[PDB]
Formats: sequence, C-alpha cells, structure tokens
Amino acid sequence: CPLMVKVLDAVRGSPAINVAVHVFRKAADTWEPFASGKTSESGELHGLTTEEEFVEGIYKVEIDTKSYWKALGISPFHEHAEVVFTANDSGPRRYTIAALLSPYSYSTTAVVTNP
Amino acid sequence: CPLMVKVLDAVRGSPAINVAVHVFRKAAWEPFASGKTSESGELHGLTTEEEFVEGIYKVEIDTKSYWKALGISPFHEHAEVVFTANRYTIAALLSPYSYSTTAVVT
Amino acid sequence: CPLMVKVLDAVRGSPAINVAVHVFRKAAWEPFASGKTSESGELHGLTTEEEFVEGIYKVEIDTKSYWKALGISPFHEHAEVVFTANRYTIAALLSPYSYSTTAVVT
Amino acid sequence: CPLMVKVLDAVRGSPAINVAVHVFRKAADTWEPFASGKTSESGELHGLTTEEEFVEGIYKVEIDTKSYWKALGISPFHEHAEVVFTANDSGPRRYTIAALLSPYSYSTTAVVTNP
Ligand SMILES: [Ca+2]
Ligand SMILES: [Ca+2]
Ligand SMILES: [Ca+2]
Ligand SMILES: [Ca+2]
Repeated sequence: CPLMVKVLDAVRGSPAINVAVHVFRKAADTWEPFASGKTSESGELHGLTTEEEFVEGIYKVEIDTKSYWKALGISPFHEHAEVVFTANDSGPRRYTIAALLSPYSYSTTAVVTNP
Repeated sequence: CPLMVKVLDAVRGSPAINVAVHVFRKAAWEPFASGKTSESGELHGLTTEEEFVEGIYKVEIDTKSYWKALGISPFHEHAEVVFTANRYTIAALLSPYSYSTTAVVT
Repeated sequence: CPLMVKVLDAVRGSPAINVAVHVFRKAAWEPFASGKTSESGELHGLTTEEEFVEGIYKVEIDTKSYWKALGISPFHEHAEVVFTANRYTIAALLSPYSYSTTAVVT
Repeated sequence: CPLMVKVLDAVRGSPAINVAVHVFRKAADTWEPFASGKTSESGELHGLTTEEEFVEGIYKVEIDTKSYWKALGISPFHEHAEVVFTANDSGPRRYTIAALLSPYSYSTTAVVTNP
C-alpha cells in the first residue's frame, strides 16, 4: 500500500471515522481525480491505490472536514484539509499522511518509507 | 486588518521570513490578496474591510521555497488552507515533513 | 519581555482568556513566574531580563480549568512545557483531547 | 493493552525510533515510577503495562526528546514532552497517546476507548 491516510479527532478523543478523503493528481494543463475512500473505524484509509497506479506527480489529498464536523453537530471552520506534495520523484516510495483535526486547526505530517 | 497571516519555523524556532502567501476566494479561485512575510513572520495589509466579504477563502503559503532557501528538502508544496468566512489571524507552524495551521477570530 | 505566553483555543477559534500559567526553574522546580492570560490570550510581564538566567524551565498552563469553565470535559491536566534556555514566546494551541506547543525566539 | 504511545518525527518524515518513554503515577504525597520503554521501528510502544497494574490515578508520560534529537545531530529545545492526565476515573479505559515531534514544537493527542 503505497498511500495510506490516518485521521484523528482532537474534540472527541477518537479516530475520525467515516471521513471522506479525495486524492487528485496534477494534470498536464488542473487537478484530476486519482482515488478516494472513507476512513475506517480506526481512522485509517488503506487501499486507496496500487503500486501500478501510483506514478510520479504532484498529489493533493483533500480530507472532508466540513461534513465530518457538521454530522457531529460541531461548527467547522476549514472546508477541508488539503495536503499537496510531490511523490515518487527519485523513485517509488510509500507515504502515510496523518492528520489531527479540530474545528479551527488541523495538523498534518508525512511518513515516507523506501519499500 | 481583517486578515493577518503569521508563519513560524518549528525546526529553528524562529519566525519564517520572506515567505510568499497567496489568498484566493472561491468564485461562482479568484486571486484575492498576497504578499511576503516580514522579519517578524507576519503579513499584514492583505485586504480591507470592503473587499473581505463572506465566502470561501484559501490561504496558500509557499513553504517549499522557504525550506529550499534554507538548504532543507521539504515534503509539501505549500501549506494551502481553506475556510469559510462568516478579524481573522491565520497561523502556520512549519516543519520539513509537517505543518499545522490555526485560525483565531478577534 | 524576555518571556511571553500565548494561548489559543482550537475549538472556538478564539484566544484562551483567564487561563492560569505557572513557570518553574529547575533547581540544583522553584516557582519562577506566573499569571493569567489577558483578553488577547497573552501573558506578558512574567519576568525580567535580570531574573531570567539560562537554565531549564517548565511552563505549565492550567488547561483543565479552562475547559471546565466552558462546560467541556478535557483530557489533560495541564499542558506543561519544558525547555532549556541558552526573547522567548511560548505558544499553546488547545483542544479538549490535544494540545500543541511551540517556542519562537526573537 | 491499556496504554500505548506512538511518536512521529516531523524533521525526517519518519517514525521516532528508539525514543525513551517514562510513565509516572502521582503518589499520595510526588511522581512515582510506573512503567517505561522504547519506541519500536514503527514508532510505537506497546506492552508498557497491563490491565491489572493500570489503576486509576494521575499519570505523566515523559518522552525523551532531548536524547532523540541529540543522537540525530539536531538541537533540541524541549527537554522532554510531558503529557499529564487522569486515567480510569469513571472506569477502565484504553488510552493511545500520539506525539509529533519537532525541535522547537510538539503536539500530542489522546485516543480513549472503552474496551
Ligand atoms: Ca523524477
Ligand atoms: Ca451569510
Ligand atoms: Ca551557557
Ligand atoms: Ca473514580
């Protein structure tokens, strides 16, 4: 699994469950859809892509924080958290993008490994 | 100011100086405002009360150029940052492989 | 000031007002300075250039009392925060189950 | 496993490997040693304690960031990151403490589950 996403909720002290994650890749010209999914009961999203699909490029991972907070009855500030990075440029790597969410703040970090 | 940006470096423990910041507003992204961080890591003067209407905004901080100037290989292209406005300070704390961003209303 | 503390609330998007802050210095923890956050979430006036010598300091922010006043059940007792000093701003961003803290030197 | 700790490195984009973690419990009078260990190659520390040992109380988890950064040739600011919470007060829970480290900043969050 070359691209994994893990999301935690700083208001509830829990995994962020059933949060939508969309991945786009930058096109020749615009953001083209690449892969999407929803976080699990552990806050994790595995199975986005495959080694064969995951080419070099500039990717955007957008986590739908607005829907997540609204469904919980919380007022979100950010529409979404938008993590943008160059992948695979010096060869294939495995990436984990972790995100910690609050209504008016988020943080995100990357773990990169060389398989 | 209706909108202020502050950028801090978590590796060196210093303000992030001369970092480019662009703000965009969602149209029916229209560039909306931009500048470069001061010696204090702050950017004031972006907009006015008149122009800053309710809507969806994106603040994008060119973190990649900042790290490269320092000789450090960064992960991200930029710390974007996207919110609905319904006085705002947007703060960003930068590391090579992480960032956090927060909004404060005064 | 040699030492400033700022506290922000990540749930409400506001400065954290009237939060108690205690600073301690490691002895051969001696209370060193303390106060309460202003309407801006800031605490100035903690110490002087004379008293603030190199050493190991702990800044402890009473986050539990802040959340309880708001009617929110918090995880932490306090966001402590412990560093070696060799002008410092200590910033803390608070959520019920998380905090982050950063130091900036000017 | 009622108490787990996971640590990531924001400078390197990696797990924080072989970082010392000490847990103390507040005593009747002072911090009494409770449990300690080192993070794994995945940045995780399992096996700190057992359900039988983990009683209600005020715990301090101290992560030795100073040694970790010094061994990597980086200048640390914080001596250590000191996470302090009441545990088990309304009954036993499982706790994960996650920490993201940089030289001049750290964040930490809790995931609490009711087994
Ligand atoms: Ca290439
Ligand atoms: Ca309106
Ligand atoms: Ca000295
Ligand atoms: Ca009890």
